[PDB]
Amino acid sequence: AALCLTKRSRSRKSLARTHGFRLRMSTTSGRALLKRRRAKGRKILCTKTNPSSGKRA
Amino acid sequence: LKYPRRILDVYQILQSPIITEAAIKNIADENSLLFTVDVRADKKMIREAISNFFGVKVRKVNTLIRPDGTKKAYIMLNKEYNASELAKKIGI
Amino acid sequence: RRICPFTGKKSNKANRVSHSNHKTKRLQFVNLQYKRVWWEAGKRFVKLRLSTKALKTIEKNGLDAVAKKAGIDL
Amino acid sequence: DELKELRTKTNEQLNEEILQLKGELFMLRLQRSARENFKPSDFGRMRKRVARMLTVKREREIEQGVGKRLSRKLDKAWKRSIVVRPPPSL
Amino acid sequence: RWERKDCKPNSLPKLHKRHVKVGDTVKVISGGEKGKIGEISKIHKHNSTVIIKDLNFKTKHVKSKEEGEQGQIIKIEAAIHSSNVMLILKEQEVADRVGHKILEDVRKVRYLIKTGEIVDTPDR
RNA sequence: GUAGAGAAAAUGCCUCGAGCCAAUGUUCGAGUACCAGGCGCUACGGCGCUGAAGUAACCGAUGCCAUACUCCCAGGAAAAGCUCGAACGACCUUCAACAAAAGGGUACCUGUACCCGAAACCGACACAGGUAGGUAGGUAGAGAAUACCUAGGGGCGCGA
RNA sequence: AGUAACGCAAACAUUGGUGAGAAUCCAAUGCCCCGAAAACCUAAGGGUUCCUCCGCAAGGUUCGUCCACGGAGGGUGAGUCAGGGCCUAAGAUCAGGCCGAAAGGCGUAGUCGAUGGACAACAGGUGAAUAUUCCUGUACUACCCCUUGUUGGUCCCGAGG
RNA sequence: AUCCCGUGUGAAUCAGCAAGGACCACCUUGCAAGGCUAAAUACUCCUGGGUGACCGAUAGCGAAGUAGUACCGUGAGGGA
RNA sequence: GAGUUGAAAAUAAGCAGAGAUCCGGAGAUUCCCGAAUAGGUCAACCUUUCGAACUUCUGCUGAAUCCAUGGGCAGGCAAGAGACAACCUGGCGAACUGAAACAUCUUAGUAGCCAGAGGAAAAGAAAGCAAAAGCGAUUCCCGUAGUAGCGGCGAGCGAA
Repeated sequence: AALCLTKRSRSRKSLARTHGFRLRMSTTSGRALLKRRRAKGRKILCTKTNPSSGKRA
Repeated sequence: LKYPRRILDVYQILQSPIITEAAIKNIADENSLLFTVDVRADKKMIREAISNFFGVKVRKVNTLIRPDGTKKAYIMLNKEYNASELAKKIGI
Repeated sequence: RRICPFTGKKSNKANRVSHSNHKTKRLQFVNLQYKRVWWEAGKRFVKLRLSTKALKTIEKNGLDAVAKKAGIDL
Repeated sequence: DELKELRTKTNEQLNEEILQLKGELFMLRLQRSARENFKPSDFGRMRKRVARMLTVKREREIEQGVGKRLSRKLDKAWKRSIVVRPPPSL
Repeated sequence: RWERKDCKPNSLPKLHKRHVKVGDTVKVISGGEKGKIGEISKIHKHNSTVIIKDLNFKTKHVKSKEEGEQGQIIKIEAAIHSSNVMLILKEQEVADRVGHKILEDVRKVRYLIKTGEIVDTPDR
């Protein structure tokens, strides 16, 4: 049994659907979230992955 | 009608050669030589921008994305054409 | 929606006063109702959804008047 | 020192002159690897000349009358079909 | 050092504007080496700093080569501010304030206010 | 085959009809490489040339025939590819497809490094924790335990 | 308070190196430990840590020439391996449709969604970092090109599987 | 009382109808169930001009340099 | 009106009085995601016959009764779809609180959320107010008035 550690090596793709920008926008509430994350002025306003290669060194 | 996998302008397809000692070894080794292509390139649009800019028929285009974003294209020229003597007019 | 095509008869916002004078909220809404009135100009029925007041009105005033005053048919 | 010639060129000569410009620019980029360094003097000019050609063509397109959307579509029907040619220099 | 970078209206640094021009024959007005003629050679137009030749004496030191060889000292002539230079002509050897005229042609030129000489002179 | 029209679905007759099923097997692939061992160089790695034998008996699988088979009740996913043809549907050897030379040429994007029973992943630490799956050798053993060892890897990062 | 500690009771020892500096780096020789692993791959995750050459300020519970730390260059090549270009399950989104202060809820054909089904590559070399990707040899699949023929198509469709 | 709404009945129009704080008379005002219309008016992420018994480096914007940054959380979000 | 190729210094060649750098009015280009719009999608990607759905316009014209229709099909054009600091209108609309507890009431129709639109919006030209005297569409400030009044006639609310 793993110690009360909440996050495990779950797939990035699986995570993206739950909090993906595409997913975030469809809900009426989700579009609202973007409103705020832009009015504050954040830059990385999601956690996503990309179907090519989710990294640039 | 036939279109290219994408509209990259063709000329913009190749950017610069690679002057590393390893690429020199490949020129002198396989009838290959290395290019550095922008990311939206193919084996069609690179395979058809050397057979129509150097006048040399090409055999393979093994291209690879590179860990920082740009792309890098080993091209194997068909044996009848020889690598180094072609690169000499290019300056390598 | 629960809105009569032929009159903007909405539900009513009304609190139901109790006997101790305790006011709940109790949204109160029209008896608009499924029927199928016989549109003469096509010799044919149409299925509508009608606040009874508007039903009385079509009869008193005919149908097509109600129609253009709301612009509904077809 | 200004180019009062592009406005004299018709469409065709203008066009092939564009392609030839981009070619000779390909070669200039190519020279950087083997460091023949006249480029800074006359690299940007090449680059900064194709723009003139494009600008002239659009104005011409404009008097004649085409929407930006239409022009964009026209450009794509031309970008799509073009074959790389060796530069005139050999 | 951020407190002193060139100031930028939307991608550019403001250029100020100074009366002095390259090739000008100036007298140092006040600062330090007061009263010494000179020929400006190089105008930094964003700070209004102007190096006139052979006046300002800065004794620097330069590590020359990659093995510590040489490194013999150079003596550079550094800036002086623009509000400290007036104009002189050898004929009216005297400081003055600049001015302007529109001569008989279209063009418009300097004109030393206390004398009759013309600062602009020929085009070259 | 024929009977209710192609195609199975159902009917009956019948077929030099008795063999069909599948891992192993043979040959080529490999008259080849590969190789223990030889003789020189060497800033002691490296390379150079040569290079013999390359076979049988045992035991054995937690691979393979294999959704063989038997037995059970609790009765075990779908849709494309793929094979047969009716309103032999728009279209028709000009745009078509098949035996076919298994003849000649061409062959699209994305990942690939490195860790991965982890000092770099998740526990805030270069954390005596945790993390799906794969390979599975010798002696003793019933055994993937245990004990001592090959292959490989390490001696745990304060010492006296 | 220079006090507890220095992260398990696998175990280090030597000679000789490099260097201004060695218990701590390198190479030997020996001892020892795991070996259903303290081995070799691989999904996920990380995301530049990999390699080479300099560096030692801070980091390493000591030291340091050494590092997974700093600096500069370099590196990961597929018709066949994995995914997409094929299919669909759970689920999701659902035109139209219905319902509802608004947002939106239920819902059909469709469209996505693989952890599943269709589908074609192995051995040996090379090399500082890649190799079922590069090289050698032998294979396989799909689409054209050539020949003879039949002229009859491909879809929607109804069936096997 | 006037004023708009849910349910059901459901007038007259000018020798009429509504209001004048239940209602009734007389008088007085206005005449519904159709629509449009500028100004004076409230506001500040802002721009230009000016002013400050406002701050001046844990103050003033959270932010006087890659400040919604580093970092933390799966996420909303927090935040030097 | 001279020197210049953004921040910091070179670097490399350039450009400019046959107006360079630069400052204005109007233009042109404006890769990819994003209303996102060719179709899918883990955003900045893949497959693409190269290009949404809603109105609108022009043509084909289901169903039943070839009626009439609407729906469908196509070629059209190019207008709606997103964004917002606060102010505004509309819909839904709390609670802690005050009442020295608390159910009527008060915080309050405030906060918040959703939906529109504007530089302002909403309101507005009398079936009004008045009072035996007169006014004359709305909207704000002063003041009447913390008065009249309402109110478990309690806390408090409070016009014209």
